[PDB]
Amino acid sequence: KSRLMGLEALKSHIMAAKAVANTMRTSLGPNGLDKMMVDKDGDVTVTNDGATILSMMDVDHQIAKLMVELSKSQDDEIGDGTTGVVVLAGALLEEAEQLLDRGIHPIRIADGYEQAARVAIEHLDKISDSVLVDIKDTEPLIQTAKTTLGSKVVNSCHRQMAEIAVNAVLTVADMERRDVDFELIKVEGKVGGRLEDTKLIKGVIVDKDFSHPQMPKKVEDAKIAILTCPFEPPKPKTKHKLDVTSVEDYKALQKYEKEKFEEMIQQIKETGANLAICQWGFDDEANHLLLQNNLPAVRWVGGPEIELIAIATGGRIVPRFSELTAEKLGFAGLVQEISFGTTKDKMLVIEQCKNSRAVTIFIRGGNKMIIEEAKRSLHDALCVIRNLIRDNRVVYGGGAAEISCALAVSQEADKCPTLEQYAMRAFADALEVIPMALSENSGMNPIQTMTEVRARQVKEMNPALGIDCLHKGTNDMKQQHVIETLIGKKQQISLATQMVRMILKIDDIRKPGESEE
Amino acid sequence: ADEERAETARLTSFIGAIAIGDLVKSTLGPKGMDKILLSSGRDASLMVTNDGATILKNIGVDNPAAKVLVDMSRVQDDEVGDGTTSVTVLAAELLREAESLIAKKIHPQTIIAGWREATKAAREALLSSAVDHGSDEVKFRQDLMNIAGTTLSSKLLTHHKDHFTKLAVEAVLRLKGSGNLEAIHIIKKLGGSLADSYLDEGFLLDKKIGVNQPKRIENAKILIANTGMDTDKIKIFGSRVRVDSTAKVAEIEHAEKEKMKEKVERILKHGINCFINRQLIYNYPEQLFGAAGVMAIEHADFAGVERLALVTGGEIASTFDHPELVKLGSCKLIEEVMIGEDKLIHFSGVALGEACTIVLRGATQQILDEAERSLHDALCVLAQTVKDSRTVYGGGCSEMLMAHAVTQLANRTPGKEAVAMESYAKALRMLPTIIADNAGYDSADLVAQLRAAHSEGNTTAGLDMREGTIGDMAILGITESFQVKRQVLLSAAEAAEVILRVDNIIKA
Amino acid sequence: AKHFSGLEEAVYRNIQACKELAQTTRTAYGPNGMNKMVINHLEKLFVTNDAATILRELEVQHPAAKMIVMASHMQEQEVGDGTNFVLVFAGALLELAEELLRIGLSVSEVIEGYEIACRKAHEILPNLVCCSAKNLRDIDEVSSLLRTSIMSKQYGNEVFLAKLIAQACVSIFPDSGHFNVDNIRVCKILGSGISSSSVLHGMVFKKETEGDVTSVKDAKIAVYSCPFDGMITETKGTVLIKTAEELMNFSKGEENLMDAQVKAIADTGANVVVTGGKVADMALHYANKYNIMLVRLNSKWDLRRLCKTVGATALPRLTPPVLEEMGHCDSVYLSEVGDTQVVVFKHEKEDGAISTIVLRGSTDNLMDDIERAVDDGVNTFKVLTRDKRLVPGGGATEIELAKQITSYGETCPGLEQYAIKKFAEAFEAIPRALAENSGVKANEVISKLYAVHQEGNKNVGLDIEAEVPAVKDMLEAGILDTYLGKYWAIKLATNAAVTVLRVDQIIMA
Amino acid sequence: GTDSSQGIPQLVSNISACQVIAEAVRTTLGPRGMDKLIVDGRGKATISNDGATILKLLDVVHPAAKTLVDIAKSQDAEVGDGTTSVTLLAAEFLKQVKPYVEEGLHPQIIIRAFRTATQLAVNKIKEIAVTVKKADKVEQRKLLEKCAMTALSSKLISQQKAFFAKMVVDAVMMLDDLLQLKMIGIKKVQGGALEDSQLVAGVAFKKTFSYAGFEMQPKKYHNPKIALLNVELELKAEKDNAEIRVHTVEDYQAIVDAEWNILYDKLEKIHHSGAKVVLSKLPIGDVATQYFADRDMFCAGRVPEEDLKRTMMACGGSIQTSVNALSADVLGRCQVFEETQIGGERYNFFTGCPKAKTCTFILRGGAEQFMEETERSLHDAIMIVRRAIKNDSVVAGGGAIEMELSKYLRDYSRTIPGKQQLLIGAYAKALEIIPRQLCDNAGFDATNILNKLRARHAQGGTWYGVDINNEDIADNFEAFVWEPAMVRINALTAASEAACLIVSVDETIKNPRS
Repeated sequence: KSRLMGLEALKSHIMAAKAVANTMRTSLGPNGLDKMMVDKDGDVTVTNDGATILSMMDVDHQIAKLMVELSKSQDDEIGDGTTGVVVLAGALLEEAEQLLDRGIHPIRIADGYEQAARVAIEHLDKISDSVLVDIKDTEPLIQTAKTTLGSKVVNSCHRQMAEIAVNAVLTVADMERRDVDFELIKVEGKVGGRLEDTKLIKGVIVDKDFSHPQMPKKVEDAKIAILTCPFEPPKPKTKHKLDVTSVEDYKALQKYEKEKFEEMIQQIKETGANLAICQWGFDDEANHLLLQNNLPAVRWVGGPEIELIAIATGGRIVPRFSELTAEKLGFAGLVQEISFGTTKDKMLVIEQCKNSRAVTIFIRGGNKMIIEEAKRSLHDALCVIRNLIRDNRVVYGGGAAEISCALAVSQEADKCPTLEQYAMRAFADALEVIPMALSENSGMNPIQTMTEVRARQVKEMNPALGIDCLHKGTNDMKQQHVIETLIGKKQQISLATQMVRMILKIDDIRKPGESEE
Repeated sequence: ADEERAETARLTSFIGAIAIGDLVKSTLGPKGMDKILLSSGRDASLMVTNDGATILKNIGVDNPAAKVLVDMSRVQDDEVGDGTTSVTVLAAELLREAESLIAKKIHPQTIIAGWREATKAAREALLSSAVDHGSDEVKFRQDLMNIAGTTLSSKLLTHHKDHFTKLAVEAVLRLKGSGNLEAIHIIKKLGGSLADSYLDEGFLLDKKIGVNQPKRIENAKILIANTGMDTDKIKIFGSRVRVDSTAKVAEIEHAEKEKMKEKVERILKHGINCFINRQLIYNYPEQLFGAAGVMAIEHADFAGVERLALVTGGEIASTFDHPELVKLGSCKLIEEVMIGEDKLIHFSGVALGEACTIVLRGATQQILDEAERSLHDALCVLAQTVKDSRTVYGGGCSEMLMAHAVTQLANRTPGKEAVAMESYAKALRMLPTIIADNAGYDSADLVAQLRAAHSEGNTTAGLDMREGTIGDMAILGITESFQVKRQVLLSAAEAAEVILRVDNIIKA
Repeated sequence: AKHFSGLEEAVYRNIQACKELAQTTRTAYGPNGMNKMVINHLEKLFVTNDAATILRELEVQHPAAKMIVMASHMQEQEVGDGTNFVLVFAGALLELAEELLRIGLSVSEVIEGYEIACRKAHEILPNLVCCSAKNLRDIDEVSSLLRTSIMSKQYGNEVFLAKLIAQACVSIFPDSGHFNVDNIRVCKILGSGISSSSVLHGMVFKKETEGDVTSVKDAKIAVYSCPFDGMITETKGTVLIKTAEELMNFSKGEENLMDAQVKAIADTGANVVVTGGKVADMALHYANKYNIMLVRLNSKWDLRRLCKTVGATALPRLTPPVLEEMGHCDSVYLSEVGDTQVVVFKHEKEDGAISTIVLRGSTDNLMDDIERAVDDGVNTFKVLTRDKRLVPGGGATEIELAKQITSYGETCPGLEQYAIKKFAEAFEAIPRALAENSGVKANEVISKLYAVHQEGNKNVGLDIEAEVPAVKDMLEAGILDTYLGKYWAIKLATNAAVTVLRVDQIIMA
Repeated sequence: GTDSSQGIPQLVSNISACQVIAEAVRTTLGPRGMDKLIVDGRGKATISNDGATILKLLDVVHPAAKTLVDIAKSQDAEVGDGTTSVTLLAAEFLKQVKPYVEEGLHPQIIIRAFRTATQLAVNKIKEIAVTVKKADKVEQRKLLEKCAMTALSSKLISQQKAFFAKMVVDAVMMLDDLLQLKMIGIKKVQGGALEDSQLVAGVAFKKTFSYAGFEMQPKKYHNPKIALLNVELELKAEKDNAEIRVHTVEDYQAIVDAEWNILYDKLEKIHHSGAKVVLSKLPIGDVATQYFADRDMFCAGRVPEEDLKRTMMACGGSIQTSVNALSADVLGRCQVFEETQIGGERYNFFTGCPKAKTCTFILRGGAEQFMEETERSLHDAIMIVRRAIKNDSVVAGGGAIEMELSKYLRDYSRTIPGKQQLLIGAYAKALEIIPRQLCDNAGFDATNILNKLRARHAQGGTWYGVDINNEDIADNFEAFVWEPAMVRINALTAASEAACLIVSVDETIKNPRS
């Protein structure tokens, strides 16, 4: 194989770094123009989302490696911020060429990017120190879910989504805990609904319902019998499923399998519950018996969901039918089979007003692209919202923060006479590329457009108002309500600024060429 | 992954719908030209296609941008009807419009609202010359009739047009508040009739009577059966395998002939002379069922008695085991109607009721296929003509009016995007242009004059590009429900601005 | 090709083939040698000094040189220093004919020149024996010759491998008035130092010592290449994990299936088992029960070395072994051979003839370079026992012979006049080799070695003294070869030369 | 056949090839010293601050290239540090000797001057050898905190050093009875109070798996009985798969339940065997983990095996290959089993352990790209902090000694030579390449600095040497930049050897041919 060093590597790193910053820059923000992306499979994905673009790209290099990696630490915690962290890393790398071309060693600038990465996140700190409680922040949660639902263009009237993300974060992730819960938030949805068909389910919706509507739709508080046990074909994991191969076998199994389920569905109710959640469902034969034995219960519960309805409800674990006991049961504040407004989306909810250990946002949509349109949008909302419901620290987005940063950055950059005097100043120059590439997408000349904000910063020297991010012509950060959590913007940088510098410290690469990923 | 940057992406955005649009813009518009599908990737074939999808889907759509419209234009056709050829050309028009504005170095975003807002005010100007024709039922008749004949047009239909413009409106004038595809029962076969079709009293069914069965059934009370017998009747004992060797292989066929006989026990219990079921029986079975003396009709159609039960006032049900799980159907006759050489067992309980059977007799399926869609398309445009009885002047006259207004608008309306609105307005008059030379006529004057001419208020007077002449859109009958035209405006305007805003395409 | 025409085999091939084989020696001969890395079909770096060692792994196409490599192996077994000398000597001998080829002297003519002169030279070699020394016992005195013979063949510790192989060669024997092929074998073992190497007379199995220790005094072995998984005549057992229940029966059966083995081992008799193959889990635990020593999982190296030293022979099967298949050693014991704890036998008069010098270092090539040395310490000591004659260290005898064979050319006159002059020249590439490893011209060496004009001691070897070429007395330096060494190294280098010097074009269909 | 080449064309190719690959190693070492991410094959990418690892990983096809691996790999085993320098050095002679072989003049002796001055090299540095332990403080451990602070700031953390420097000394004093690089081993925690290392002499565990019993299975023991399990259990346990039937007549609900209880048993085989904390390296079934939660015997599924090995070393346990506990020795014990989320995910802390021999830091990094070089800084200290213990005798770091060592030999380049002042100067030239490699790979001119240093050495001095932050003139001793004296000696011999070794070989034989 081969070892490429210095300028070779220098042209190995920024090269693969430069192009993917470009696909996202015309994808950048709400005006970022979406990208249809098609697999070898005949697939089609219209993506302005970098992480989705990165999920769409298997493209090959340590950069393309780190890129698919870098955004998705921003996309879960903070959500929105996925796009800027990469494109700006390229812009930083875009600079380091000319800046090493000035004869400043890549590690001579390297600290200067991070050194001046301080002022930006430090300047972000200055923007809005506000932190609001759930019931107060819920408007800023949806006011940010104005923006953080905005980029996917599923936002207004989706204040449903915006509000269901308010409680979904609060329900499981506390405000004081500030340990991220996207794991105990259950992201859920189904095709055939509608974007405006939207709900936050507090407990667990199990997809299948009671074996009949001829038995009540409603199981009361708790009494959920947690069951791994066949009332339909078991398909056990220890042996293999086979069915009856003989004529006398359909005779006896029909007669045998009925009276046991008669006994067992009674034995469930003997052990007791108004709901038996079975990993292995009721058959249609066992359905009429759940009717005949006069018990409500769920037929099908997921193999994992038998843990879910156990944990997510806090319901005390009943492993199986043989472990059935009265004191151990799955729990509910109530149990319903809920039509969501489109009977196509129909679930049996085990709902938690007692303890929700998995809170379920249930989105709906005409199809899957539309619910995912909502969900990743709801995600980034739910993300920033959770960030904000932890600490409501916000910042006016669209770069007017960075336009205010870059000036203060490059100034405070010059203060250290060390060669990063200049190098940190060039760092600030990169802070201006995202609203730039946004102003491109906005239909505006970013050059003049930023200088409007520059002038506005010359006016303000912090973002309050700003330029367009959505394309309107009312140029505001505050009144347009272009606002991001103050956290993730700093996290964008922290993710954006070092990877460059980290790639700066690693130019020594054994490769025949870039494509090794 | 293959990264497609904007240079070819916008270009590929343009080529996809244009390269198919040119094919359908022949078919679409008035008729000076069509698509003759010359078919070989799959075969040796020669085909004549006015259908967009038959042009679209048969040919390779593999362009990711062509994927959009071939997917999106079909739905528009699958929704309101005749949207394949429409959403394709009209966005392909915009692709040309974008291309210049692209080549003019203009933000696609700047082009978005420029078209997208222009889409509205055109749909608004579309709503202007949209003229409600619901006045009387005779108006609503001839509205639907003009509209039914509107979608059927620019397509090859032999005897279809004049009969369904009766039927489609007949299906409308019975349901009153919608049209009936739930009622019209399309029955296709080889009758030797060219396109010739008719409203079928009751519903005919295709079987040869023979063996011992007398062919005609009189005073027939049908016993509705949702479950018949295939060959062996299915129940507890219904299956056996005795085969230990090659003799039994020939001897197992003989064992199941017994199972045909026990089927008689079930039907002889019900007692009704006429037993009509879903599942067919064969001629050697006909020996056992016909010698039983009761008349057991095989393959009696669900939608057929669904016709009856609606019109006869009775109940067609599901899950038939014993006679009363479905309310007994009442027909006047179970008869054999002989059409040419055909022998068709024909159930007549009612005539031309609010559920009709429609017998489509043709020697070719493709025409019967494209006849169904244009019928499937018209009734939808007729069912929305039940809702919106505005029939907006078609044949490009709508394009003109919208092109004139939006141009007038772009003049004042933006300070910049007057680029795209007129560009939008330009794409409007496009569809008119391609077909006038197809009559030999000069579109330029037309789109210049007759637009401004009828956008100065001749709006009824409009484009006959079959004759290449200026004629009245209402009197020529060239016009259609305000929805479908706006509906074919909705997707195509949306279809273009998607790949327009697409500046990169990943390819795995 | 190995097939040729066009006089290459005569006036080209030989002089090409020689310096290829040679010009290791030129940097590999003298008071030291500069190692030369060899890679095999197995990829690894093998440093070489002895001529026959670098040529052993070198695979030659040369129809010419295939004669000469054997002569080195001949020379090697014989003496062991001078195999280097042999290649570089014939390096001078043959090429001088090219002049006589340009001068036009025929084939046998100049060959008769070197021949009657190497007859003349072999006559003078006993005359040029300078003093002598030996002890059938003493390490130190014998070490010096064994030092100086491996000098060419070792750049490493000269005195330390001098003392070991002197010890080894001597003290494996009751006399060492007799000396044989393997009187010394080696367990190459790393750790500690390379000068931690120790002479332990006996058969070392650097392999595991297993089974319960039963005998110490009884080292008698029934030697087996037969693995003991239960391999024995009636049932040949293996280790089969195929099913669990069959493994349960193995542990049961193996205890007994191993029973009749170490039985039949100690039946025909031994308390120490050499197993060249595996020994199973319950097989060894039964040897723990049977009270016999199983030295297990041995190499073919530790298998053969024993099979060589005890005269016994490994059994691939298990039949009762005969005494031809069962050797006895002085004592079996656990002791560290250069600080390595395994089973090290004792061999003197039971079966014997194995000293173990543990070859050591941080790698195997250090054990291969000290392998270079002691092999000659083995060989030269036999010569030393065969003749205790000492002759000026390589190159200090040459300057003698050259003067003698010079005027012998003018006793010759007739075409061998010059060929003997050339044979007088055939001597002197050896100090040139020595000085060329030192990098300095022998042209200064030659004149100084001719300065006094006797040549009984004076030479320029491999030193930092030679860095400016400086007469030293290899005689007095302790560098004294053996007469046979000085006789053999001239003989075959003259023998293999003249026979390859009459070769003609290859005939091939 | 067999291919071979003797003479200079081999030796030139020898010296050329040895210069080629050791190049890649040159640029790598330092705080600003470049890190080498090497991609072997395809999905395999490896970063190293040490060459010996990548020397093994990089392709060495030559006797010249292969001999570079082990020599720094020797230094890799010696101090655990200094690979790249030894790789940098052994081939440094080759370009320095390059004129000497390109003048054609190499008496095979010329190798000996390498060892010769290497003597004086391994002398002076052990002559200037100075104990840090005995003199510094009394405890000697706040020196270790000085060595911590310096060797925590040697890679990333100048700010986090002092907080970790007590913790480093904590583990170093704890870990030094038997020292093993993993037995201080840091367990990452992210989302708590960041930039904080928390040392536990017991061991925190990454992986524990429970659901339905996630938080309702007991997570606390004031002594765990720990079955260290490589075992795998599933939805249900052993049943006969061959000639078995479900759905038969009477066996439909019997065999499913029979599968259940045997699983309960094999799951209980752990429980009643005296296992409180069940650490199972392999999957546990969904309802099987529920049974762990049902039996109140804590389950950790898919435990890191090192956590099982950190267990046996801290907890006095050992890995059990079977569900039923083999003994109480293989049963792990602690006097605390606590499961505490730092950042919000479950960790198994084995603390209060009977042996407690494996120390565990609980470390919180600031961000993604930032966090690791901290954790590397932690392990860097404990190495050379303990190495400040290991060898008491210590020399100023940052190439401080090699500076005058250039003079000292270029003194002998003046002093002795009949000739070899070339050799002596070529040798002395190899000394300061590293601080030149260091300061310049940062981007600050070392030559100026190095010359000024030696200019400052000229008046008088030894320990004058580069502090590497702004990589400039300083006294590394005074700057508290240290590696022990022998560490240089450790590099002095090995690298100066490989020069001797490859050059005495002008002839390389390869038997496979090619």
